[PDB]
Amino acid sequence: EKFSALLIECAKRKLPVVCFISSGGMQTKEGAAALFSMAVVNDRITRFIRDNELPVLMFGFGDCTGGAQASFVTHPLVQTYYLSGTNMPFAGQMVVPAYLPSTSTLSNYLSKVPGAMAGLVHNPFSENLDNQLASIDPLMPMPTAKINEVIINALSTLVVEAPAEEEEIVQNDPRKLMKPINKVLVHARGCTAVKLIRKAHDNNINVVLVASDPDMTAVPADMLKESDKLVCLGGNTSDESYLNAYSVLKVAEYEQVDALHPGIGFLSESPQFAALCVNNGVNFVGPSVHSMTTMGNKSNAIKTSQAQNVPVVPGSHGILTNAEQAVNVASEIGYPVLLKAVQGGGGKGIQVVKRPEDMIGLFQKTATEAAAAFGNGDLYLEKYVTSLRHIEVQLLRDKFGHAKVLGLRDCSVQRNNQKVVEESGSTMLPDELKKQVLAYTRALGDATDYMGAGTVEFIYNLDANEVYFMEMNTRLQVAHPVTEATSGIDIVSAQFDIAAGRSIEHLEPKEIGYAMEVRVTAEKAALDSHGVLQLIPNPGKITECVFPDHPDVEIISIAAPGKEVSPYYDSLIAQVIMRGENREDVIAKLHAYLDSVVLKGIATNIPLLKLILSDGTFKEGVYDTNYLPRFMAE
Amino acid sequence: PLFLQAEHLAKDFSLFPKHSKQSLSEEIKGLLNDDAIQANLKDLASLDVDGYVAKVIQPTQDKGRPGAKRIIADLKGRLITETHLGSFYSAEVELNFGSRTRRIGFIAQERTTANGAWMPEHHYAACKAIRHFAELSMPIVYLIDTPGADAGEVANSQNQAHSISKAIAESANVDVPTVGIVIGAGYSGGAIPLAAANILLSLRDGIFNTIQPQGLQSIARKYNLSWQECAKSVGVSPEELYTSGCIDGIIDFSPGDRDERQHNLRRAIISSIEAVERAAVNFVRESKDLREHYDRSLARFLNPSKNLMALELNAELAVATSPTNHHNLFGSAYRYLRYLTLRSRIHSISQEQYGRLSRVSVP
Amino acid sequence: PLFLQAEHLAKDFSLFPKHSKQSLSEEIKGLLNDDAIQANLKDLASLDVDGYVAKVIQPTQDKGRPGAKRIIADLKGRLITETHLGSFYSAEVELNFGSRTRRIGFIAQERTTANGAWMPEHHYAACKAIRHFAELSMPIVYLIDTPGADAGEVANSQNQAHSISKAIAESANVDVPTVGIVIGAGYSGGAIPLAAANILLSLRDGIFNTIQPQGLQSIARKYNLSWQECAKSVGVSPEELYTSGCIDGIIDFSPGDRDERQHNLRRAIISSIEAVERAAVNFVRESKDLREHYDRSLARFLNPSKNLMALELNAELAVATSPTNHHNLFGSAYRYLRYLTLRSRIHSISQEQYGRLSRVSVP
Ligand SMILES: Nc1ncnc2c1ncn2[C@@H]1O[C@H](COP(=O)(O)OP(=O)(O)O)[C@@H](O)[C@H]1O
Ligand SMILES: [Mg+2]
Repeated sequence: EKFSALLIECAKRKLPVVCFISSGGMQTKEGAAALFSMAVVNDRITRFIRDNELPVLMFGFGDCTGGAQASFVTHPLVQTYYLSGTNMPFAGQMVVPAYLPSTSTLSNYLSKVPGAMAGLVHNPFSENLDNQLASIDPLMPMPTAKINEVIINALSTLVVEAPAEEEEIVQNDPRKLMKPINKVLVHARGCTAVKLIRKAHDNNINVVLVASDPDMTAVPADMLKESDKLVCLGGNTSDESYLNAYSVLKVAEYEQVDALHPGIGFLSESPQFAALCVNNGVNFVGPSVHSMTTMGNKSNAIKTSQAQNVPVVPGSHGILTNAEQAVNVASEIGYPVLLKAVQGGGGKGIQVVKRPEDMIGLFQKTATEAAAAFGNGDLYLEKYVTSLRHIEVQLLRDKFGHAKVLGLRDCSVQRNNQKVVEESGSTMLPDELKKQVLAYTRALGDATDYMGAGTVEFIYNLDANEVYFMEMNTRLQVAHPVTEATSGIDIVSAQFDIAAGRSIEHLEPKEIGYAMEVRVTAEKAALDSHGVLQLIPNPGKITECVFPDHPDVEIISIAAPGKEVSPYYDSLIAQVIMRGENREDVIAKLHAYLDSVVLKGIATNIPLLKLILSDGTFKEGVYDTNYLPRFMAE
Repeated sequence: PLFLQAEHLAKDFSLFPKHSKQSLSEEIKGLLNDDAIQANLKDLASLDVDGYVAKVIQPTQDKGRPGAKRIIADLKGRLITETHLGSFYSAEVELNFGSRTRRIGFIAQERTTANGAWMPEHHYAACKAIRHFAELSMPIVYLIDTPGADAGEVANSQNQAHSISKAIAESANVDVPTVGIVIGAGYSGGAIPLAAANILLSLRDGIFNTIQPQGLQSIARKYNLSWQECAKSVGVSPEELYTSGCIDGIIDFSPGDRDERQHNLRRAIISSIEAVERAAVNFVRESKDLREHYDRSLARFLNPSKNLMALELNAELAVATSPTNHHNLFGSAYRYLRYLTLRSRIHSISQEQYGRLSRVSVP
Repeated sequence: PLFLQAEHLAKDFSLFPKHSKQSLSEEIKGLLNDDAIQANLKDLASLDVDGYVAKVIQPTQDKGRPGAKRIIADLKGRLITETHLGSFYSAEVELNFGSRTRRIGFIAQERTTANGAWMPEHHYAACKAIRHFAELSMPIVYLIDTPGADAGEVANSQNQAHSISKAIAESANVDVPTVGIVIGAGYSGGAIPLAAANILLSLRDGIFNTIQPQGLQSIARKYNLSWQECAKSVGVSPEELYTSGCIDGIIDFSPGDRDERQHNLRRAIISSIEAVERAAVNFVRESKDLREHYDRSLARFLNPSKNLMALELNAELAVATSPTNHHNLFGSAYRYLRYLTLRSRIHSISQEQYGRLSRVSVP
């Protein structure tokens, strides 16, 4: 890939190519896939001389063996050279069954053998080499040309075309593509698509919407105007529709869109999908690909946090190798502990391990969970904190470097890691630790050169009274309209300004009252095998659905009379975000509003939501992340 | 500028392998389905190293296994020419495509001479044969079967590397549909001029790998394994090669079968050549730059400029050796497609992308 | 457009034959020169009709004359395959051109059966061979030797009229160099699909006429002549056919020759085919409208409409039934140049160009 990239820079700028090649052969520890490098690089050198004419030199040095020797180095259009004393056989000592004479392997004896090289050159490092080789055999063929003589003769016989003014090594940079947006592709479905389609109207941008067959007649498609576009992706499930990145890019190219909003879920947080758009010159609304890989790779997110004096959640800090490694790091932290997948997220593959006796079997087990779920068995260890708050802090940042941190949220009422009752503040978090997580968000935002909207996640240990960085969301977070209310700053509009190339210096983050979000989901109550109450999805047609108009609540929704909730997608049917002066008032208004809200046809999670808002411990604000499954058993 | 475009497209198509249009594995009629491949992955996972060696490695080593000529004869077409030259076997057979008969070129590694181990003159014969089929517009089926090309003293004295570098150069730049089919073992630089095809297939019990599994013994000594452990760790079964994206499917045929499965080899060839030709026509429908590349290559045949004309004389390459034997516009499409598939078979990442290992609890 | 210009330039070529750019026979080695032919024109003028008939017509009445297969075999090329039924021969011989060896298709009227008289199934077999050589990028050499194609009751019941016109259509529009060579007698509808060439030659003792000399007997009865007198008056000699522009060259070769005149045959085929190829390369540099014709021809292959495709299916003609077996740009030069060649040796004049005969003292 580096050889193809270089021959491309040489074809663009009209450079002669010089190569110094030494190899033990093709890397066998890369699999059978490594062999194709012989034909890839050889084809790019065949095409480079046959389309661009510029001479390729191949100075074989050291040991020059295996597939590097057997392809591009000795290719019939290149000027093949060897340094004195170069070992040049088809394969090296690792593969060769028995001794090969220096007459058939050393470049000296091959110098006069026809078609072996255009010349044997002097080795300019080994001072006495040609006299050391003449003392071994005086009838050995000696080198004649220098590397400087071959290069000056190669350069001077060419036509000296007038050189253009120098450019840098041109790479994927969204900041160049960031131009004013009047038509945007929205890569989303559901409540996230309704949110982004609403923001597109509010910023005066036309939507190009893409959708699956159930979602062609969804509420985000109905919200579109005659000037907005809807395009069929086909199929029912995510695999047949939204996860086809080439179909979505081909729509971005066809409609000639000014930018692409990568949404939330699907391919939103993938640096591969960000790179795919920016390769083809399509502006990606969010951070740089560099910022996404630095804070998306879990080991490197911890190492960047360590460099910025931000405490991390204590663990292995890199990735674990084996079960013996997992036992030793777990013992140093103190049991119980966590095993997590690197390519995880959404609570998937997070195993708690209680003992060293358990860890030997539970490492092998959770490595199989990660390998089954993602195709990578890589575990990394973290300290299991039992009493915590999931605190998360919203960052905005432009290309100029203004790290406008909007405020925090507490998302501790959660069921199977999925957030349920989310808040604008934390009732157990000291103002000093709040100030520490605000400072750490700025340090990370500036030191990764982050752009767009992002959310850094913190564990706020209730037992220790400490805040620890866990990971980062390198995209838009579903909890965002809670912080839109309380910061006084619109997160998607600021992101659309940033992705238009504008500055966010002018913004003033506030702390306007309090806010809370309940995620309204289409789920029915049902008992488990021991008799503890669970919620599980209820698909079907909605017959009646009324959300009364109220000034201090925001409703993002896909539920309406005559619409169906699809079994191929999530039960999230609305986000109901209450605002108010104080926390008791926000809880009481949200409790009263949930009773004024009506849903029929489907079942909904609302019988549970009403009871959490009428709990005394929740009204006092005294809980942790494991509150909800305990409370559902009460 | 097609040279810049093919690295762009192949980088795009390697960012998400599954939903890419480089997936032609649905087209070929006579392959095993993805369910049988998943079931064979479960068996190879649950088996040990000896059970893996018995399933995968031992049938490709079998001396009773039908040779390249016997497999080509049991396509049941009409042979027009043959060239047996040691472990090289080129041929030319008319196959029925249903609408009419068609000349299909062959270049095969014959296991019944030197075990399929190629010498310098066999690579020079493969160079010549690849131009010869291009000059006559004949699609080529490559048949891969080798312990690797010879690393011996006679080979390197005859400049072995320099014959293979030309053979890969002709194969990469040939103006006809190329299909690879592994009929035994595809080891090292002897396997890659033939496996450099548009669509690389394998028979049900074939193998494709970086070197022969006994050559991993040096790396096994260095890290204290056996060479059999290193061979399973590398993952050399047709199922694992299809999972990694090295090959485009597993043909439901093994050289000794005599049931319904012997008919799958000609059917897989017919539907592969038809699939590459439909795909190449679709590329000429949508690429206006493929015209510009062809016109720039045509202008060199009209006016051969002295510096590249002298290079073509000394290099002896597959060029327009006549206006009649000059390639078509679709010829340049087979080069283009062949690069996109070869370049999406290779894969690399970055230092920022790679997940760092734990320094903690390491003596 | 090409079609409008193709008639115009060939119409301009018919105004002045002598200093035209169509003369390629000056560059071909193995022909009789102008000086040798002038001496024989004096001899043919000074001979009576009986001496003319013995020089020109009687050597093709030789029943022991070396056949069309045997003339191809004395090239001493490499035989790849031969197709033979009745008086139809076709072959595929890899001949050394000096620079390298090259496959050249041969299609031949063989005189050892029926004197060379082709039935409808031979014209359909010639069509099959003409399709194959177009698809497989092979130059054709036609050999003409026949009393004419069979015009009997079974021929017209089998629809000889459509079989002949299909063969003339496919030969006129074939996308490879065609070189006709009159090795004995060529007459009417049986000889004209094979005389539809980029260069048409003869041997030293051949004949080429509208119909056989003896078939002029019906016309001889009108004017009270012998059939022999009619053939001498219209001039069926290779020398008078060269002078009237019907043939490009008379090869200094008769089928029985055993000296260096047997070498002239091979040299004449090689330097005919290289001259036709050089002429196609020059015309591609000269013509922008040939480029536009290649685009329009290839664009209807990219988007085959039901009306266009349905007529092509009914006709079964030589067409691009594959992208790999689609013609190149020089194929479109061989169809264009073949038209110019055949069109410049027809002439016609207007009523004002014709001068009136005297009616004075003719009651
Ligand atoms: N030991 C732990 N301490 C804190 N949280 C934990 C622990 N183990 C699992 N979790 C859950 O995972 C959260 C950390 O983020 P996570 O849920 O992995 O994010 P996502 O799945 O959305 O990427 C914690 O807030 C908690 O809900
Ligand atoms: Mg989380």
